[PDB]
Amino acid sequence: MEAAHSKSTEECLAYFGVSETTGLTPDQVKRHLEKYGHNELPAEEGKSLWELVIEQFEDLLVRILLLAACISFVLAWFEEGEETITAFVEPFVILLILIANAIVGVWQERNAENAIEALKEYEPEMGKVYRADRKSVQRIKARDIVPGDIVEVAVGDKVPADIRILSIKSTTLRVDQSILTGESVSVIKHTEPVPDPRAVNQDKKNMLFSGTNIAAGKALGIVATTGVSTEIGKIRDQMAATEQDKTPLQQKLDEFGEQLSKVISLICVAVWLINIGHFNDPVHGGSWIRGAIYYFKIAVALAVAAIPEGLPAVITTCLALGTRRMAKKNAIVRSLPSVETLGCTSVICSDKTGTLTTNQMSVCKMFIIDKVDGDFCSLNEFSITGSTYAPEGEVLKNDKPIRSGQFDGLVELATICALCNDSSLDFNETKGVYEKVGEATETALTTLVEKMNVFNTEVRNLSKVERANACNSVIRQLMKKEFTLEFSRDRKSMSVYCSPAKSSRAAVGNKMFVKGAPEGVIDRCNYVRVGTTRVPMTGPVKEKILSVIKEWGTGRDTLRCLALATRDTPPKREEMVLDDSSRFMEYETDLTFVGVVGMLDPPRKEVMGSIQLCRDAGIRVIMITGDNKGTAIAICRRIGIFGENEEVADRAYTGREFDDLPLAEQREACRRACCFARVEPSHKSKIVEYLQSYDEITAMTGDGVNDAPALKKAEIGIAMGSGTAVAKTASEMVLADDNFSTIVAAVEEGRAIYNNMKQFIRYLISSNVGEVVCIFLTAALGLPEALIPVQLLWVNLVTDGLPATALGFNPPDLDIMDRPPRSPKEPLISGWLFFRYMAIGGYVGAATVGAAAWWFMYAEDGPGVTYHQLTHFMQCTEDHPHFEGLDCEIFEAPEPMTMALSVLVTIEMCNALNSLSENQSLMRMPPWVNIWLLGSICLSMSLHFLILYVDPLPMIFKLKALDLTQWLMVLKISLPVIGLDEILKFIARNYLEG
Amino acid sequence: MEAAHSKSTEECLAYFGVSETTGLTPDQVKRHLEKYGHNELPAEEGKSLWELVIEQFEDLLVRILLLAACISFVLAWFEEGEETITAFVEPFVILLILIANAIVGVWQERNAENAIEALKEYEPEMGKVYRADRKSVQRIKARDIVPGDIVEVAVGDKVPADIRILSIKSTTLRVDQSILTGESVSVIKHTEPVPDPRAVNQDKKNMLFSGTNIAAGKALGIVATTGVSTEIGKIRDQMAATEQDKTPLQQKLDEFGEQLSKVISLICVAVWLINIGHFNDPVHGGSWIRGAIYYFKIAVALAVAAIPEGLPAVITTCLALGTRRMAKKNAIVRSLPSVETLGCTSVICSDKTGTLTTNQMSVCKMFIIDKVDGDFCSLNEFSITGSTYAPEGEVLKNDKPIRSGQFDGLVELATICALCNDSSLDFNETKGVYEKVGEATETALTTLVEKMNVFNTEVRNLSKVERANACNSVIRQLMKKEFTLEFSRDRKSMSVYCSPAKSSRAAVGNKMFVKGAPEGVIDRCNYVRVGTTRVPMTGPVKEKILSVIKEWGTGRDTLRCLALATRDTPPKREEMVLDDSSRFMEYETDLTFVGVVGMLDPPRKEVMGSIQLCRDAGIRVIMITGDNKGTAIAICRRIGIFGENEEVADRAYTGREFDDLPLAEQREACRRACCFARVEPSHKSKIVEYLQSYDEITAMTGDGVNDAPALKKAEIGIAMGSGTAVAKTASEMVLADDNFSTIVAAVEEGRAIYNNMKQFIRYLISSNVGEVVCIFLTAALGLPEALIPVQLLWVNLVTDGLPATALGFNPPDLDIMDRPPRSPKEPLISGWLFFRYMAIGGYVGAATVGAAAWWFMYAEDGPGVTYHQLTHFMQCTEDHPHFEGLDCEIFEAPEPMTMALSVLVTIEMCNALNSLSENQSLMRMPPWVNIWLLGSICLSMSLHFLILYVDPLPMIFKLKALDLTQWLMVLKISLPVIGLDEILKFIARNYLEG
Ligand SMILES: C/C=C(/C)C(=O)O[C@H]1C(C)=C2[C@H]([C@@H]1OC(=O)CCCCCCC)[C@@](C)(OC(C)=O)C[C@H](OC(=O)CCC)[C@@]1(O)[C@H]2OC(=O)[C@@]1(C)O
Ligand code: NA
Ligand code: NA
Repeated sequence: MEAAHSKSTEECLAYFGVSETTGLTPDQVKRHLEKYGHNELPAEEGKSLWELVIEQFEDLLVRILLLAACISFVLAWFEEGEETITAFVEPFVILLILIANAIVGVWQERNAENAIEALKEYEPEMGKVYRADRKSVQRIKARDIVPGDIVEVAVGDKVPADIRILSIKSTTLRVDQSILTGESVSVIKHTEPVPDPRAVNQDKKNMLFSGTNIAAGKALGIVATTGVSTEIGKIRDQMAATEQDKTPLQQKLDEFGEQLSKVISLICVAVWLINIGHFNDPVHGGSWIRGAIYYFKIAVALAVAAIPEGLPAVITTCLALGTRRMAKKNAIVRSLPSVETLGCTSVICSDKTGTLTTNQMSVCKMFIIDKVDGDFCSLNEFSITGSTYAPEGEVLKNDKPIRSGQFDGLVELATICALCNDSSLDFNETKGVYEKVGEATETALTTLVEKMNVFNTEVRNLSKVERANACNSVIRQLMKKEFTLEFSRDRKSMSVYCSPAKSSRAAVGNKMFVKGAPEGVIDRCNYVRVGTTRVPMTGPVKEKILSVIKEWGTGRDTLRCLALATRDTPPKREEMVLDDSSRFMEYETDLTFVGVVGMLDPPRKEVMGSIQLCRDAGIRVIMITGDNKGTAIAICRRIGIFGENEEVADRAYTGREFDDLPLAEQREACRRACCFARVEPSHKSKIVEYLQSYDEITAMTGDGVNDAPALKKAEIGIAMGSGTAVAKTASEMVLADDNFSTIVAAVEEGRAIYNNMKQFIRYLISSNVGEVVCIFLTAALGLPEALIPVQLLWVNLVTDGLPATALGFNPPDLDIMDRPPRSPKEPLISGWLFFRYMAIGGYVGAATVGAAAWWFMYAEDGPGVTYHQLTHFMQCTEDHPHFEGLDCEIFEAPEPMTMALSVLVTIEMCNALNSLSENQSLMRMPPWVNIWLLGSICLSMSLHFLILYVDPLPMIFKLKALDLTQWLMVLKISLPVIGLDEILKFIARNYLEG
Repeated sequence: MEAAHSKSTEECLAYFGVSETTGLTPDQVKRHLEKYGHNELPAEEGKSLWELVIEQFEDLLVRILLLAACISFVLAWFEEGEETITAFVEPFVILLILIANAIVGVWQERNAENAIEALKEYEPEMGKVYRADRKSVQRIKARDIVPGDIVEVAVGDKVPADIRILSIKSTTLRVDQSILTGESVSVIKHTEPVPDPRAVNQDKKNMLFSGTNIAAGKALGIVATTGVSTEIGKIRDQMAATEQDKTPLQQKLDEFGEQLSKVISLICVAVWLINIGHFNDPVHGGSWIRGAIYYFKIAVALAVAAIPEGLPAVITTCLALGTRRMAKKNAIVRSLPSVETLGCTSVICSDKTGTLTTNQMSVCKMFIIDKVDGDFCSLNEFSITGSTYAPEGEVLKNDKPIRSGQFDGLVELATICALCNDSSLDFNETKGVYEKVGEATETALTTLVEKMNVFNTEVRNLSKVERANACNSVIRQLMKKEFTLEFSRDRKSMSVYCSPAKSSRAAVGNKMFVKGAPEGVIDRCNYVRVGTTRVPMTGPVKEKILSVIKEWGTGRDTLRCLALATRDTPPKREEMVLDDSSRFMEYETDLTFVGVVGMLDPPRKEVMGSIQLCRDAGIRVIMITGDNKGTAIAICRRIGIFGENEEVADRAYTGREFDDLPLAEQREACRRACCFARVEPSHKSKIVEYLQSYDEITAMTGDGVNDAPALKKAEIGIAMGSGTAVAKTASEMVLADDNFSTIVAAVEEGRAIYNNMKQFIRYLISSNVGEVVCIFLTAALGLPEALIPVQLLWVNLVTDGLPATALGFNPPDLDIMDRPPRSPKEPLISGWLFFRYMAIGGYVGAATVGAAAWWFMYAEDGPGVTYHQLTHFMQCTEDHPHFEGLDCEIFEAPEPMTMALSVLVTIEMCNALNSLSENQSLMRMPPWVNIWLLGSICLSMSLHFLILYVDPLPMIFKLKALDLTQWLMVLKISLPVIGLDEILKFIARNYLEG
């Protein structure tokens, strides 16, 4: 029965066939349970440890490696030798990386929590009901509650299900519906029906929502819905149905894997089509087992050479480092992969109150009627200084200070602001400043009465904590506040019934003081106050009042206006029913206009600037506010979202206006709108959706469970640090300071990380290309392996990792935020950069193969065999091409490989420098521009020497220290790489600009 | 130059290019030093204190514990609690045991001395040489002496190197070569060359051996060898090259370690393969840190439960106790681990003189020629009573006493025995008995003349100290002993030149009296004496003499015979050269046979019995003697080594015969031989080696540096208490009384200790098996730890140690020496005993786990939770299986553990009783059969109560006094163990005999 709020208390009892005095019977309980299920959100679908592990081996590259590890293992086994001390090293290392891979994977799922599961923190363990099988109340598990049974709740209780209040046992009922919104401002409940079947939760004043808390009172009601059918349960289903896409990098990265896999296989067929000549060899001869071992040996090298093994860790380190960096600027990134997507932010949807504004309310203007005489009319406009809640400030007219007391209208004006208020002030000893207690808007009125001091009370004798509520307390003595008629979006106002203090047994004297939005409050005024006198509300004088209000609210002041009135002759107290909030407007009729107060919620001191940065960056900014359309636009013009005089007819919308548009026009409006006012519960989500239909990376702010869906959907859901635990867990980012400007600063930081990431990424994949060329060359020529798996792996994990990482600290371009948002489709490598790394690739391949093939032929301390047909053979079965002599395993010499390895290392330290900038030569962009990089290289070189001298190592990697002559040869083959790219860059700069 | 003895005095000077009058020059000294090195044995290779400590941590079990200590330490650290008062107890205790371990280890190396180092006590600090750089003699450090330089030595000097004597400055030169042999009987040196290049040291009468002492004289010689090249240095190299094997127990014990280690790891994988089900648990939930702590916690318990921590101390205590016990029977065991190997003695090689015999010589027969007439011939055989050196005794013919004086031949016979003698008698006031002075054989002759009294001298008027040498002194007046021609194995005889007393300036009258082995002495006799007359030696009469000698030496008398003769017309005194011992035989030519004396070296009064015990024990006995082959066999038949009439052709060998056999036949001969006569210097070693090639545990006796090698090699080298310091240090055992029977008695004692050791060893390892079953069970079921490290350790150190030790006093089987030597390979546990302890193991495991798991479920004062799925969980993260209630740490209750501990203690006190006998039921073998054991149990129980009540203790061990009901439960689960084994024994007795 989800329409309960609109049904009468009798109709809900009738619908479920239950008695308010006995509760459900055990038969109803069983039937209702089987029909509606248990009262709880579905349990997250289990993922076993083993199921998880298995997933950690789903990736295309981890499979290629896994396989290669198997071939490697088999090879290390089915062999012929005794140097087993380093036989299973290769397979183990490979395998270990996969293990490390899986460990991390598993470790992430253990310590990760999803927003959907955070919802269950709002469902209590127990609840209290009345079931026929007993007289007294029996508390049972909340999970066993069902639609239809009578439940009981009291202060401190966490509401167990969505309940239709049957009757309030206590004098009143106050509920804290903070988990939905964030405003712990408790709300009053009633039992009278809410007529509109489509009322939003905020107006279901006769409903209790599962997950909410009772602030005060005690009530009995009937359960309307449970489980996923409650308001919170529907929020859980919206989130559970939200499909979360991978970041642009993850998508480019996954495509690189597919392709990398598709290419590897293709090179194997290539290595085959080049040896098709073996079909022309004699049936007898050679070793069909050694050939197979050869081919299988290079697959392992191919596989290990094409995979940038250390890329996942470098990316991870950069991200973690950047994250700690963003937290320093008050931006708490929860999702590591979010830093990228953040840099691409295309549109930023921000709530106004507390994010664009400080939320520190203050009254700066207020006017009363000066005099009315026929068609003539004068008002008495004032000003107030002091933007804090502190009573420190003063009133002024024509900019000159006056005494509010000298004006009667201001005394009543101030009487209303004090009596018609549920908040106060409190001086905090610690902070040493006046803190507010209650509503920001209400405290502002409190702060106002203290600055006015209409009774010239001696407050300069009291301390800080004593003069806080001084002038108020004085006013609280002239009238006894009988009771108060709460505020309701329905009539948009609130009032307080008051009886004179020094009185007894009188039948006259009562007064009603009303406060609320100007339109309605003024429409119900039939009189206007002028000092102590009163006169019929005249059409013209009403326009005067309305015109000034329009001025303050729609002009540059962007003030929130409140109308203040008093019902001089309130209805007889007996003639009023304090239970039907529906009769409140009626009670607030025949009012007297006293005055108007305009308050300000000042824009953050940085928002003007940041909004501007966003325009410079091509990032759209959309404000979502509860202000009426008019003041909303005025605030946008003020902070710079809109230009002071530009047209915004179709760039700003209120919830209502938005709904009146058809699904096609709503979409259209979202691409152009920059101001959404008075938005419905289901709008943030629709807006993010429509924005995403134009491929825009959207950032959205919010809190409470209501915003969880939208936060989950947007690419960068953003939460306030002072927001609810659920909003946070549903967001990619948290704002420790709640400041809109933090978002901007983080998008920039995000642009800076990516640029650098794009560089270490291109640096590493680039080296894998070169590595596969060397393995392909050495196979297409039939030469002895220049490099082996263990060697490549050290380079891709250690040697090239340090530089790769250091590259993550490349200084940021100065035009960073002066360019539009990067396109998600933007590939990392393509075009001239594609051809460039192709060249570099072939260079490295050639350089590392020759470097080793050199030692064999032209080296001094080497088996000088100039063109000795290394190709022709490596069978030694003939030994004819070498008459006298007894040595063939010199091919397995470590020297030639050490020459190849050393070359790769040197070229890569060179290419690291070729990566400080995509196009700027090392002439304009100096190598020392990144000190970390230089330092990383020194460390990588020292590490290289490490494996070359510390005995266990050289034998494990199959290396041998080079002669000062051999090194010298390495530099002759390596260093030139810098020139090659310098030329290639020169070409991209002077012949590719247009 | 090690061939020096065979070279002339001129050739040695020539070989080294040195002059006898000037010595080496400083140039020769430097060259000779650099060529030959310094004159000293290499210094023992240093073992630093730190290097030692490190070795104390090489053992497999001390490493397992060391590791476990680390896990324990880490765990006690990375924890969550505040009961730190007993947090680091566990790790510290473990560590402490290792420390205690290392301390002992170090302490043993500090107070242990090796035989090789004892050799250096024989090298003097200084020596005296003549070097060209000086006229007078300069004494320098012995270490600086070298081959080639002229050295000088005088009475009291300890010979510094092996020196070839150049010339004897004193009238004669006497050297005490006792350190080589033991017979301090100084030997005479000469300078004439010894022709045989392979002469054994005993015949190098022109050599001085480094480490020997000059008894008399002064000589000059040239150094032949130094350092490890001297006779003593070669003995040092033989010993340094001897590889000493570990005892059979040490080998079984080390194998148990490997296996114990291999099993521990295997049970860890077992504890893992049983929890493979955790891969099917949800990714979220439980504590991955608590799981790890669990697994690591049981490894510590596994490690501590598998190791019999107190076994090394119990073994050590039993051995020390047994040792003090063996010393009471005159057996001084130096090596503790030797008591075992001694019990396994398979073959016992014993020297005859002083070990099988008393070495108290006495003449009991002697004959002269009665008359010779043509082919007719009669001898005059006699007998002598008195087996002491005491002059107390009498001569007799045909068993009737006569007067030696009435027979002239007996007067000369007696003249020879007195004059041709270098020994005497001395009556010891203290002992009150006649002590010998010199050679045992010679004193016997002295004692003989006193009993004969051929001159009827009045000796019954003199006291004890006065009649000792009475009859001799009388004979010493009839002849003036000019000089004496010493004995040499070469001619095997000795003589003395004598001139009449009452004479002056006569050219006739001189006489030579010869003494020696019969063959040669008789062969050089051309005449025979008959009273005072003489007649040509006739072939037949010579056979008469020879036949009787054969009879006395090869018959049951086993007498050592000496032939006595006089050269009636000795050569002119001027015609003799007293310097060339080579001309001595010639001087002793043309002799006159006077008579023969047969002396006895009586077998120890216990050897007959002990030899018999050895046959009953399957222990072979081999006699090593200097007697000729014949008398040697006769002595063996007499003491029972050989049967009176059995064949021994290939069971007895002389050194010579042995060498003539090829390496294959020598080996063969050693497995069958029981008599080695006239053995070479290198035979004891070869014999031990050949014996060990048949896997026999050999015991060998001996002394002097010559026997050190062999003593070191045999499994049980045995030294005489009256032996040299070096022989002792090279031996496993010392005989305070020199008695062969001590060896036997100690082998038996050795068999008794092992049987008992085998019992306490099986008792303790048995309990470790059961301890690992309980830890394994409790892990395979996931139950709460029934027992913890600290608890097990007290049991394996204190509780079970007392009983283990008491078991070392188990009465010995009566058939102890009625069975063959135990096989070294004999494993301690295997077969039905293996299965038996397996059962007992599973019993203890089950009993101690249930005992604790009981308290949890069926106990009255316990959290009765009958099948409460203790397995299902111990996470309390759910707390669902237990609705109402707030207590989960009741699992950490001490009660269940105290129940487990108490059970273990009781079962073990029961199993102690199951260990008095491997197969005899407690019905036939009563518990009180070992009073010490019963008493140990009472003490162990009292100690158990100790930790259960004296407050600091119960909290340290996590225990709590049991209710009279809980104890009662312990007895229900423990006591039955006695029945289980009783049944198991019953099965081994009635269904396993065959
Ligand atoms: C000490 C504690 C434990 C638990 C241990 O594993 O000892 C084994 C072991 C190493 C041996 C075994 C133990 O073997 C087992 O208990 C079999 C495996 C099942 C246990 C699994 C528990 C859930 C001994 C203890 O026991 C039984 C009962 O069978 C007997 C014997 O030990 C001896 O003879 C002692 C040598 C001085 C050895 O087989 C021995 O290995 C050898 O090489 C020997 C020859 O030594
Ligand atoms: Na999101
Ligand atoms: Na020995």
